[PDB]
Parts: sequence; C-alpha cells; structure tokens
Amino acid sequence: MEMEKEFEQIDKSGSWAAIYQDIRHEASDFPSRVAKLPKNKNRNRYRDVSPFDHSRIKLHQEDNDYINASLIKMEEAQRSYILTQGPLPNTVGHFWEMVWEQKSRGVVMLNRVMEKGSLKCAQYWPQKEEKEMIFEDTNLKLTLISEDIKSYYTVRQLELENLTTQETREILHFHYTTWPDFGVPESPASFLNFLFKVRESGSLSPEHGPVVVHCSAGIGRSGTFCLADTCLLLMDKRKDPSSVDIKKVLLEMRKFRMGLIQTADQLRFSYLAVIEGAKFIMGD
Repeated sequence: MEMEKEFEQIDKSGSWAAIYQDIRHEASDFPSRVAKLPKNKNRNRYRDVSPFDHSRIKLHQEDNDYINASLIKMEEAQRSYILTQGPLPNTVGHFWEMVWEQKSRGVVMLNRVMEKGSLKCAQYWPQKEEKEMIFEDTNLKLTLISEDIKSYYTVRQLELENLTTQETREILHFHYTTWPDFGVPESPASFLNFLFKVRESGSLSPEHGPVVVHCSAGIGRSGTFCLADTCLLLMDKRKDPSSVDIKKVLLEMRKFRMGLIQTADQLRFSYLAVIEGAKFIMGD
C-alpha cells in the first residue's frame, strides 16, 4: 500500500497512537545483561535505554569494554549505522575511542547540549581552534580545524590523533541545531536537506566505518534519521517503490536497538519525511 495513502488514511481517522502502540507490542526483546552490570551504572544516561548484548559495540580494551551503543546492520539496503547516547562526563573518552576503532568518518548530532534548561550531553568537542582537547583515559587528541554555521545546521572539520601511534584522521561533525525543545518540526524540509548533506560527504558510504549518530538517549531523533535514510535508499533500489513498508523497516531496525522512534508524533514525522523525500528520489 502506497504509504502516501496509508498516511492520509491514518491522519483522517486520527489513529497514530494506535499504530504506534502496535509497533511497541510487536517489537523484539533481547537480553541486555552487560548494560545492567553494577560496574556500568555510570556509563548509562537513562535506566530504561540499553544496548542488546547481541548487537552492542565493544571497546578494544581488556579492562571494561562497555559503551551504550548499538550496530544497526540493514542487509537489503546495504547500510550500517552506530546509534549511541549523548556522551556523559565519564564517557567522552570512550566515545572517541569507539569512533577511532570503528573507522567512522562522520558523527551526526541531533540535539543541543542544553535543552529545556537541562544538560542533554557533555561538551565533547572543542569550540576554539587554539584550545584542543586531550582524553587521558583513552590517549586521544581532538582539534577543531574549521566550522561552517548555517541557519539549520553546523558542519565542523575535526582532527583526531591516536597519541599512541601518532596517526591522525579527519572526522566530520554534522550538527542539526534546530529540532524544537518540544514536539517535532512542522516541515521535514530542513531535516531532509541535512540528511542529503551527510550523504554527500561520504560519511554513509561503504568505504568508511559506520556513521555514529546520537541525540540524548540515541533512540528517538536518532531513529528518525536512520529510518528515513534506509527507506529512501530502498525506494531507489527496488522495482516497485510503493512496496517499501516503513512499519516493517522500523521493526527490522528494532531487532538491533530497543525503542527507536519514541512517540506517535515521531512516527508521523518519519512518514512525512519519507513521502516528501521520495519526490527527489523517484525523479522529482
């Protein structure tokens, strides 16, 4: 069923809450035993958001390999994503260790550091060229190289140095700065423009490790970003684009990380973004 007709059907009948609760009921449940160990309590931002054991990212260290991060591997679309929480004061070095070890090219940030008067993640990158950051627990150095500030997003060039080997890599930071404190955007236009800028940079392509995407919990806005990207790519690839079923794609992604798409409003916004984005993919 053409999603655009499914959309008007749901909207006229006002059944978004009912659709979303069906997804919640059918979603996978897998163990997350490592996340719940006592030694990891200060590595988790939220008590009720944890990576599954089978898909969690492991840090390459013998001490404690735990980070709140998951590998979402989409087999038909041939795309992979790492979804993670906003870093905490005690995990900013782990975060950059993961970026290094997984060979990522890009970091996608979908929140501001402060929202609703409270801190939603640590200030984990440098704000001035001449004031670099050193993470002593993981032996990394991070420098701001350049910054391009636009009306709806900012893109930063960063240099990450492994101080143990003196190798360096360029990392691109894509920061969507205008998601509202409450609710979802009225139009998907600026979010879609942002997704296309990430794509054009190479950060989503198979010659690099998986992109790292986060918000505060790494499931809501972050789930919207990967769900829209994968659905538009599948509409590119298939003989029949109307066969792409966004509810089925979302349930496939929820095999790899719990809770993706946190509200019925985010589900509706994901439909809207895919519908409007297709009017570039299909030839408009």
